[PDB]
Amino acid sequence: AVCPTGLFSNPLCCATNVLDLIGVDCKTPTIAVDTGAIFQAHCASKGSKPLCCVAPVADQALLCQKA
Amino acid sequence: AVCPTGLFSNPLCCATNVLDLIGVDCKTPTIAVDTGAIFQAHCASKGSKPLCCVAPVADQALLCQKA
Ligand SMILES: CCCCCCCS[C@@H]1O[C@H](CO)[C@@H](O)[C@H](O)[C@H]1O
Repeated sequence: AVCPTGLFSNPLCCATNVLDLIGVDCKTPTIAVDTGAIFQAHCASKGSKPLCCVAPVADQALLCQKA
Repeated sequence: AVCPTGLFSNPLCCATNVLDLIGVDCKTPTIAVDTGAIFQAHCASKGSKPLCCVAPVADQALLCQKA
């Protein structure tokens, strides 16, 4: 997968990050993200970072880890 | 690598985990853990899980993410 299983299992595209534990301005991908390269490329095309977060939906500030 | 870069970049072998945010009874690897398979096997040989943690030191309870 592109994220580990467990709490931090949801791939999101986030505008930025804080201390590799929080994602800021996070949105769900608009494609299936089958590989890490594709996840990174998809988010990058929107200016965002590919993070693995605790929720599968968009929000302004989330617990997220680096992919 | 076996851990992302950033704050949670330190591979440790931890006896257990809590909420994919805490590693419990963590120790540094005693061999080089240069691939995910080697990391997993090494930690498993001590009954432990391969976690990516915020410090490169043995510690009983610290911030760690799933690899
Ligand atoms: C938002 C929390 C960010 C976590 C940073 C962990 C860096 S690891 C460890 O953390 C100790 C506190 O538990 C600090 O006293 C010590 O200086 C630091 O090296």
